[PDB]
Amino acid sequence: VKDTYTDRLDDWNGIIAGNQYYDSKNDQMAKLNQELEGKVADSLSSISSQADRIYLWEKFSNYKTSANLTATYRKLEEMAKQVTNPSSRYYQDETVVRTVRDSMEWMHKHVYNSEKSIVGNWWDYEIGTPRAINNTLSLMKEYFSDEEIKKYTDVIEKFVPDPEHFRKTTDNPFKALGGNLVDMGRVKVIAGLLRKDDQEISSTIRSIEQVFKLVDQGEGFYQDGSYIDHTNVAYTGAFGNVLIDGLSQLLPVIQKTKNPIDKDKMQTMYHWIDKSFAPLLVNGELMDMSRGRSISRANSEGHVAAVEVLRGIHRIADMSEGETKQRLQSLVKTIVQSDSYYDVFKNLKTYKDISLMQSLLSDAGVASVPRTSYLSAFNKMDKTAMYNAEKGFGFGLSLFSSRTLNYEHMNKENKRGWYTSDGMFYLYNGDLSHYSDGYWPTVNPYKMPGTTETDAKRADSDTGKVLPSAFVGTSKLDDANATATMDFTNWNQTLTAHKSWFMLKDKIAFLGSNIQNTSTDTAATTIDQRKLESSNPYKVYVNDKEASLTEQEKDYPETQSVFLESSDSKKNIGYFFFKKSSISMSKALQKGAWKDINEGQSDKEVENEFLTISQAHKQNGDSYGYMLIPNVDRATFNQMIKELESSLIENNETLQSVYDAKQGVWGIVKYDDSVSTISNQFQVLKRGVYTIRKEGDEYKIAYYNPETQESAPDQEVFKKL
Ligand SMILES: CC(=O)N[C@@H]1[C@@H](O[C@@H]2O[C@H](C(=O)O)[C@@H](O[C@@H]3O[C@H](CO)[C@@H](O)[C@H](O[C@@H]4O[C@H](C(=O)O)[C@@H](O[C@@H]5O[C@H](CO)[C@@H](O)[C@H](O[C@@H]6O[C@H](C(=O)O)[C@H](O)[C@H](O)[C@H]6O)[C@H]5NC(C)=O)[C@H](O)[C@H]4O)[C@H]3NC(C)=O)[C@H](O)[C@H]2O)[C@H](O)[C@@H](CO)O[C@H]1O
Repeated sequence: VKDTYTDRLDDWNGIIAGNQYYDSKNDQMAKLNQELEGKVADSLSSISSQADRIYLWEKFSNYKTSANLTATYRKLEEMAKQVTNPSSRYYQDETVVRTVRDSMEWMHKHVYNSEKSIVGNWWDYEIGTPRAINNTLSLMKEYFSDEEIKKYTDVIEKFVPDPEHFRKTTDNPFKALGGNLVDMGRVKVIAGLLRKDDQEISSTIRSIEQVFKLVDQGEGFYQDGSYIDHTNVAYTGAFGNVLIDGLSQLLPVIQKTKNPIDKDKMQTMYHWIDKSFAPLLVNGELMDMSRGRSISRANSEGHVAAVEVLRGIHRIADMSEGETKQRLQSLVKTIVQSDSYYDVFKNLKTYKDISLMQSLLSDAGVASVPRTSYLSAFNKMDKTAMYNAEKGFGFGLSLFSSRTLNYEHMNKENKRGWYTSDGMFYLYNGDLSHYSDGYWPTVNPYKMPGTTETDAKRADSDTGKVLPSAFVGTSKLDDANATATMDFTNWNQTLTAHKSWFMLKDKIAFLGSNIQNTSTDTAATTIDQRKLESSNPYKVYVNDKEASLTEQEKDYPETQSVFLESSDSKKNIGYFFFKKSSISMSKALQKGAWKDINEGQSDKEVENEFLTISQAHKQNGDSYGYMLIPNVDRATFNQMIKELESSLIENNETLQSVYDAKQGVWGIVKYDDSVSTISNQFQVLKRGVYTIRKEGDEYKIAYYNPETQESAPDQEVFKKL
């Protein structure tokens, strides 16, 4: 017979497989089931047989590569899903049942058991493999005896005995937090259920509860929405995904155990969704600046990664109720519906998830209204996300400081993300596929957009660094206006620049001063490197005069503006140079392979066309200043830049400021404590970042000191003249 433990595992199966929700007449479900049918068949026809072999599958033979461990167990899990799916051609198949039971025994005797030691990555020994095993056993529990289950999970207890720590069999174990902490639950809570071990369950759950705390230091979610992981990396979009994705699968089960989690304790979850996740999603795309090294993975481009968060959010809404359930549903609905590029079902991998998404999209009772404008200053992870609902464009500012790592290159992934945080900017417009379709393996890693750098060669073997300066941060006035700055110094301290950004509702001014180079390499700022669509060509205008770009760089001296004109106004990009400047442009096909940036990816060649614009800085004390104006047609652009003829208030080594006359808003960055009189109306007195709005004879002030990470009383930083 059985019990409440199996009852929980039954619940878990419906969440992880959802065989009980399958419907052959359901288009989406049938498609996933067909995908699983093909996998099992491939696995079944390639599995080695006769006289105990040296590998189950030739592709994952080398048992010294921990990867081959969980990839092998995942193949049995797939078999477990189909074998328990009444609509599968493998339903209760004697061969498939024996193959799983045999493969478990073989692997246990020769590759993964209690007498072994972590060989390769610990993750596979404590997370990857134990999960695949728990799932396989949970699904086929009616084919395995309890003795066999215990026997097969003992090794999991060996490698992961402590619900609070990972790598417990090593010399350098670590306290499980965030995503890892959630993975700890999918490992020990399930194993606990399978082993009918209450202690394991309660302790692991008690341990999981730690995930609900907001932090003000270290890894985790901060009150400002930032999410830090791997000590000091902005990671909402990769580890955050795993956290929400995994937690949402677990909660329903945990909540039905002897130790359910208090409602109040789970409160923060909605804080993550609203403050941390939502702002990073633009037209179904999860901003790459928050995905760490995941960006180097071919099967995880922006829209795909976003579904990871969305399915988690949807699962949460589903266990919620009333308003909370309602608004979360609308949130998922509208995001999914705004995505005209990626089919959300391509990354919904269980029948329950597919089913939930179908009823949501078809339920007219659930409002799907375009999201309104917002600007999130994630100062605790040095990132800034901006979105204009009226004009429909998104903007992401990627930086780092003494508090954060610039880029993550680990496990051979993201070998060339060197400059992706050196003041790199992201523009999300009509082209929802911009940062997809092989953008990453084809983008020139030496000219990330918005970054100022020398052309020195870089080594793939390099790893991240924190920034010398702490003067990096964003002062947000409201949902449409904010100012940011970065006291920049390049990787080898040969170049510096005071880089500042002024987000003014429907445009962003880029200012750079104090540019210095002590090296022999050339210094230049990449104004942009935009990925083109062969289907939607741009007509390039320089100073409102058609220009023909070539692979070979062309120089445009005395350039006052550049305009990228598409047939779709929502894909237009204009650049107004406050002062006539010398720039270079070129359009060229850029080839590459994912393997180039991620050892474990395919070496198949990829290619994309890119339009590159940059400004060389040949002298010390150089600078740049331009306004980025997207989503307006040519005639409107040409008109807008005439009005903007005097928006630049200043741009030197101590003061940088842009003024929006239409809005009555000022963006200001001060590098010293001198008294700065602005537009003869007011005086700003402290080193820091400001965003001020004049409303009549009144002034709205948004002041931020990025070093101390504090604001300050109005009279300390601002003086009305
Ligand atoms: C050098 C060193 O050791 N430094 C240490 C540092 O160690 C590093 O730690 C991290 C870390 O995780 O913290 C390690 O990072 C991870 O490495 C693995 C291995 O390469 C990556 O794969 C992983 O990226 C994630 O990988 C998953 C995976 O492939 O398993 C992705 O998985 C999918 O996620 C789904 C969401 O729930 C899940 O459902 C799915 O499984 C199926 O689910 C079904 C269902 O329920 O829906 C179903 O039914 C099924 O039965 C079930 O199989 C799961 N599987 C698949 C195949 O897709 C995940 O989406 C992806 O993001 C990577 N993590 C990240 C975030 O990138 C790193 O390798 C270690 O070296 C320590 O962490 C650090 C401590 O602070 O100290 C350093 O010194």
